[PDB]
Amino acid sequence: MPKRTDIKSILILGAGPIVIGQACEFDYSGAQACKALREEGYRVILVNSNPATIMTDPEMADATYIEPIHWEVVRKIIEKERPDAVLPTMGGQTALNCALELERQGVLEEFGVTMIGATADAIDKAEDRRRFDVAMKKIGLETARSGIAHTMEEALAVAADVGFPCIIRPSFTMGGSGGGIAYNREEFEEICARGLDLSPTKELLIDESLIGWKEYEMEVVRDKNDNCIIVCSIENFDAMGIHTGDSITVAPAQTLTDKEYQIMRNASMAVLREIGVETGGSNVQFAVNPKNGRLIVIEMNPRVSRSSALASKATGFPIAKVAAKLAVGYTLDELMNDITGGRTPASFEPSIDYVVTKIPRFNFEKFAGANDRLTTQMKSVGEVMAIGRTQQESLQKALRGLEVGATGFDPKVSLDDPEALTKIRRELKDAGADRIWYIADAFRAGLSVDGVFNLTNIDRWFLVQIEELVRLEEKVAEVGITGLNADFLRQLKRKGFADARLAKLAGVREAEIRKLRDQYDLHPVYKRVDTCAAEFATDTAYMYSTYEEECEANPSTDREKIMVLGGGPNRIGQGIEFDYCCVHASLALREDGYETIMVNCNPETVSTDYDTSDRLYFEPVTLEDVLEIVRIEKPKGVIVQYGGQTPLKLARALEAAGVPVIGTSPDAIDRAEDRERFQHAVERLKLKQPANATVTAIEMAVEKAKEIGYPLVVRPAMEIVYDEADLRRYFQTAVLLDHFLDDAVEVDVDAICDGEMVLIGGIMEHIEQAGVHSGDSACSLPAYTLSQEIQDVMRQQVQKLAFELQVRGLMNVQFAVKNNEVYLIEVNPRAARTVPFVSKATGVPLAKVAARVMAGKSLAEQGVTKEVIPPYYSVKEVVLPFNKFPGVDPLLGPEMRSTGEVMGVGRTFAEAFAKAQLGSNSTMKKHGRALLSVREGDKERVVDLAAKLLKQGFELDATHGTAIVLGEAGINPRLVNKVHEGRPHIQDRIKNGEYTYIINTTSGRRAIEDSRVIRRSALQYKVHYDTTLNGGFATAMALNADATEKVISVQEMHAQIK
Amino acid sequence: IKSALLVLEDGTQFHGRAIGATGSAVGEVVFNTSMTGYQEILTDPSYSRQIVTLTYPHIGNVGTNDADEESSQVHAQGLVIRDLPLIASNFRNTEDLSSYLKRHNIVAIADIDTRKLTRLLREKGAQNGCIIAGDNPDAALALEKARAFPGLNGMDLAKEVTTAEAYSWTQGSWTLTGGLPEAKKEDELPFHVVAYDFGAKRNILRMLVDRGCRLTIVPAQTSAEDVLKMNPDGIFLSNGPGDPAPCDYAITAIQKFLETDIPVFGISLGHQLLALASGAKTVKMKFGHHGGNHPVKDVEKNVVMITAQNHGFAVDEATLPANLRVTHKSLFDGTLQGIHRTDKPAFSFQGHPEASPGPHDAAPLFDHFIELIEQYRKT
Ligand SMILES: Nc1ncnc2c1ncn2[C@@H]1O[C@H](COP(=O)(O)OP(=O)(O)O)[C@@H](O)[C@H]1O
Ligand SMILES: Nc1ncnc2c1ncn2[C@@H]1O[C@H](COP(=O)(O)OP(=O)(O)O)[C@@H](O)[C@H]1O
Ligand SMILES: NC(=O)CC[C@H](N)C(=O)O
Ligand SMILES: NC(=O)CC[C@H](N)C(=O)O
Ligand SMILES: CC[N+](CC)(CC)CC
Ligand SMILES: NCCC[C@H](N)C(=O)O
Ligand SMILES: [Cl-]
Ligand SMILES: [Cl-]
Ligand SMILES: [Cl-]
Ligand SMILES: [Cl-]
Ligand SMILES: [K+]
Ligand SMILES: [K+]
Ligand SMILES: [K+]
Ligand SMILES: [K+]
Ligand SMILES: [K+]
Ligand SMILES: [K+]
Ligand SMILES: [K+]
Ligand SMILES: [K+]
Ligand SMILES: [Mn+2]
Ligand SMILES: [Mn+2]
Ligand SMILES: [Mn+2]
Repeated sequence: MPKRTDIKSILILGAGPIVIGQACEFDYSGAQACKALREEGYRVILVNSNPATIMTDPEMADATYIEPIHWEVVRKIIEKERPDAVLPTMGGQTALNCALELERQGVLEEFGVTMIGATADAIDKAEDRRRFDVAMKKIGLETARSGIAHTMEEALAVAADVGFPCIIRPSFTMGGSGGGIAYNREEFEEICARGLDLSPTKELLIDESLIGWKEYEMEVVRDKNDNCIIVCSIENFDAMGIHTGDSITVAPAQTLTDKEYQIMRNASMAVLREIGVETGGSNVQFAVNPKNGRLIVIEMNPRVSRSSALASKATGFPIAKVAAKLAVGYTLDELMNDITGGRTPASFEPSIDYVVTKIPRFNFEKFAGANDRLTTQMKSVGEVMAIGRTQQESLQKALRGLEVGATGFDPKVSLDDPEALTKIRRELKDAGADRIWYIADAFRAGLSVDGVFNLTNIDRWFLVQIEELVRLEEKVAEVGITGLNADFLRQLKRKGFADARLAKLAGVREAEIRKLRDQYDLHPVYKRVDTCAAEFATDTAYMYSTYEEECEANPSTDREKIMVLGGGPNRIGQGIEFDYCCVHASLALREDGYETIMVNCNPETVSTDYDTSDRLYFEPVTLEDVLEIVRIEKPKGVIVQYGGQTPLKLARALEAAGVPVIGTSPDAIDRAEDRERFQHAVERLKLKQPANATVTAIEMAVEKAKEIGYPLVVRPAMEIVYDEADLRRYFQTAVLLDHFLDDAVEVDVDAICDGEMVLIGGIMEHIEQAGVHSGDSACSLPAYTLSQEIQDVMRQQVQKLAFELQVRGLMNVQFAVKNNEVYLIEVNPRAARTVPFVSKATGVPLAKVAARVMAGKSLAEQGVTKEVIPPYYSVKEVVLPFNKFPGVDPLLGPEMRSTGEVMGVGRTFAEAFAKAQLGSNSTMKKHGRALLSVREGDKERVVDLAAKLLKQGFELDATHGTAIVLGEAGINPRLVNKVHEGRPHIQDRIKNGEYTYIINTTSGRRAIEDSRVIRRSALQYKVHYDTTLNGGFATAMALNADATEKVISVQEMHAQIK
Repeated sequence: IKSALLVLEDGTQFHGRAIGATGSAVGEVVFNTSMTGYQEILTDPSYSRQIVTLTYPHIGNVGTNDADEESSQVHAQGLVIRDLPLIASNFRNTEDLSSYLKRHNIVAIADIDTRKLTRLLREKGAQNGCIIAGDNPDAALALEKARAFPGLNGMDLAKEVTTAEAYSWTQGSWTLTGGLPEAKKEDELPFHVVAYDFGAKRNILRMLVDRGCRLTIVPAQTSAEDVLKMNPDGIFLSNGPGDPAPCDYAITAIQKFLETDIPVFGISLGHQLLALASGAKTVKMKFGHHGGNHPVKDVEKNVVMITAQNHGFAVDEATLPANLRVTHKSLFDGTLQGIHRTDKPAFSFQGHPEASPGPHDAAPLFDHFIELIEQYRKT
């Protein structure tokens, strides 16, 4: 059948803030779902707490709800919106869980909401590991030997049965959340306990080890007519034992014979049939015994995923789009294949004539105390993808587009290090994020392919290819730039070698290698993605570079082109926010009539969606790669200011290679980023800047420190030193020196300048004080405490800076307010991570506007001149990854560690704050017992807070010092013992669940390291805790409000603006 | 350095590396989109006189093995690929690709822009070509050979690959666990099927054996009279190379069978042959159907199947006799894919129900053929 007619309105459950394991891929998919359903004339209602999503753009749907993804709130939406149906398959696990709760709570029944895409029963049959295993057994597929556990006791029994190592997998979780590999009883109990508490169904499945087996995945699609297809096959580079998401993966499968592939194929279809997925997609995972082809089914995800997004990008088949349409009656045969001009149907299996490689991106360096070994629980924060005509080519391109400083297989250990083989061995046996690089070092050191295989279990098929690269690298090293004849250099380029890598081996600058290529006329050609190995023509321009014969670029001579450079894989501090900005530029200028070119290689994003731009080059965002595209496109302008650090770092080289960079100049940017040039401007403008010094030696800094004043901010990574002694201390373990502004209010200001005028986009007031990175702080728009007086100064200061620096497009300025005095922290002459948040609260699409400006259309011309001040409060809160890295102290500081964010809308700051807090998955309660433990400076303020909590009906506990101060104020908390004090101590109490709230503030490298237990315990037992007094006051305010009371759509919000 | 060269009729040149035997190869050039199953593809007699280009860049990843041979030899005239892997990596492998090719004396070339070639064949249509592998490949000679190739249109190749003498086939399908079975015993197979060898693929035979048919493989030219004398439970028309058109003997014989009540089923060439005997016409496609991801709709049920295709000629749907009903169509191009005689127990499929390599979606085609057979024995 065609589209359903009993359904007019659909509610889509979004994924919420970005976290490790549940990232951008859901904005991409939710965006595709919304677009597909809206295309088909349906009423689109969606909920998503993450504001930096394209999917929440007001124009993307009918009723958009940026509200906490909690069943009670969704219930409100439903009530208010009365959806005919709910699509729960496009928002990761959050969506699945939420649809099932709504269902259990009888909400769906209450409002006659129909579940489309997948049924509650099918979702459960897949998510419930026990049910899953049964299903397999029914269809005669094999699964590893396992046992279900609902308690520790239960668990220990399975362990006893399967032996160690054993794999632990919770029901109702993904990205390996709550799981891992137990190598002993100690590890085992640790994992299970965490897994049992995390699992929404309180259930664990423990399986025997298949570690080392090959790992595969298939992306399937099934329609109501029972038509079913394999969209993509994926073979993992890293074997079973390392999560698919933390693994290097390639499409399509490489090492399966046709006969094995068919079995796998048949099984994947049978899995969906058995689970009951009849109108959508699913991901099916397997393990294969390389020694005999033995097939074992692992799991199945009854929705879109990170792999379906990788798959869509890999084949060019928009899985989410298709699946949306299938959710409403359409059949595969009735839909057309986008990329082949819609000349062929969606009912077919793609065929690709290239190799797709995905490499995960990590951020261990940011989690000092964390276990950095790869396991079954995802620790990656992002991913990069690359396409090449060969595996070598594909792999190398991915490497140089990883944004880790790699240009390919750069060495990690020196050849003359006697200890090298030992480290190398360790790195191969027990994989960390650097393993790919250690593999080449192994071949460099004399290790055989077999040797490396026995340690890594990575298929020889891949290994032999890396070794080949090494040997070639050895020749290059040997012949030097002189031996780089046109033939050899072509062979090299065909293997995917970057100029930068060749440069290093030859011992020359990268520009020298590139010079050489220009001399030999050695350039790449561009092939297009088409889902069909060129069997049909395409009208889409989705390309990748390769060193082959025929070029399919065929650039137009017709239009004025604008190129937009993405940020590659996301990392902490470089997320979706930047992508969002990048997308907007494209959409805006495209709408204005430009030919938009997008350059990026993040598979998870909307930017790499062929629909977002006129031409998409899925390439490494490097100087080499970008110059080649410019070479043939000959754009009018290039934007480097919207993809974050990646494209920003290229600006200068690009400009010098002769690239028409538009918007704020490379130099201006430089002016602002360079500590020196900046200090000089600030000076010139007569503005306030914290005292600073540039020390070279220890004793030098001690002296200078004396000068500047404690506390101090030591910028090389970033720390805060308090006393002289404290300075040495650092120096040991350990350069800009800056005076630290204690008890200061941090502020963010996003604005636009067209060289004629400055448009203030938004002044945000951080909840957490300066010292807690802006990226990890909650913030309010409009400010909730700052004076109008003080805000105007900043506004004025912004404008001064704007012109001085010659800003053209977006800019962001960071201030600190101490004693009614405004101090300048820094200037970011580019788009900031706060842009999307601001655009949503204010209704002004800042990125679009700045884009238009950069492209030549003044603010005045656009009619965007007046600063908007919403008639509501918008609060932004973040989500931190501490739960992923337990050995880390879950405490805030000057270094950003958050992975995502949420928005809270309210008539009052408190109401906003409560919505943002609940949305951030807080466990705060409106009753119980609180635990106070603060530091010196806070001792004064804590009394009021204690009173506030008391007013709220909370019972108080406190440690000695704190108890003292409260007691002296007339407040007698219940004394509680530190850990070294006796019993019971805080630790014991936390663990028994005595507390529902914790306020714990610290100051001092020691005082911190001492108090670490309170924070680690709070996190582990799920107790909301604030590590800032300011934070605690907000939480307190929020207790007065009801996040579930009232819901508002973005459309309605926007409409409220004057 | 081991040079190799591939030249098309139109003058297009592709320079690469030799990965097989030394020499020259001439034939019609085609592209197959199968990401897996290269060995099976190479050993398909249907590819006789054709130069096979694979669109999937890495070919030989799994090496080769006997069980993956669809016939006693490599029938493809030449192999054209983008990349030959350093090693074969699969528990099933018994000999690397290059070694295998040399063994079968096949001229093959690697390292060329197969995408450019594919796009060319798609846009311009099939073309004859010549691969030359040796010390110094003569591009003018290659172009000569290619231009001189008589071409597939009007070429009977079925009589070229068929078996000399009739023989029995009672061996079933392969299994992961057990491998290739031991040939069944005649008393262990209920039905007796007579299969015309027009260059039949092993999988078809095995699958038929899987369904209880004991087979008698007969030379392409075998008369209907001789067949009829064997008291067949059913008559099967195998797949194979060239034009079906010029195969007078077959058409003639088939017509005979069509006078009888003996169930007839045909695959690809057999489909064509059936249609011809039924008075329908066959055409040469621009580039054909070569791959394993081709959607075919069963128009009766309105269901789609992902199929394995390997054909350059098709049955014109617009010349189909009223006694020939359409049963399946290509969702790719709208071309005819299946037909059933409205008045006789005879039907055929353009695709490969037996797959190998490819999706198993179309195998039920066989079941129908069993139906007929069962029914026929009823009478
Ligand atoms: N029996 C096993 N032996 C070894 N590794 C396993 C086993 N089962 C699963 N794994 C590993 O655990 C990872 C997570 O398993 P999975 O079932 O996919 O859970 P999730 O839903 O969290 O992704 C898999 O990608 C795989 O590499
Ligand atoms: N001199 C200072 N006084 C107080 N807080 C500061 C000072 N310098 C920086 N900070 C804190 O450090 C954070 C990051 O410093 P910043 O210079 O903005 O580095 P980044 O390049 O990561 O943005 C700020 O968001 C703020 O909370
Ligand atoms: N790259 C292109 O511009 C290709 C145009 C043409 N439609 C093709 O697919 O061959
Ligand atoms: N695959 C076959 O059995 C035959 C196909 C037929 N020879 C053609 O090229 O159309
Ligand atoms: C992965 C997202 N969560 C699980 C569904 C945990 C942060 C939502 C609470
Ligand atoms: N905005 C950062 C998270 C706040 C956390 N509850 C803390 O106070 O540490
Ligand atoms: Cl989860
Ligand atoms: Cl085994
Ligand atoms: Cl950890
Ligand atoms: Cl070529
Ligand atoms: K309904
Ligand atoms: K699952
Ligand atoms: K089992
Ligand atoms: K893996
Ligand atoms: K997966
Ligand atoms: K802050
Ligand atoms: K910065
Ligand atoms: K070549
Ligand atoms: Mn899962
Ligand atoms: Mn998984
Ligand atoms: Mn900053």
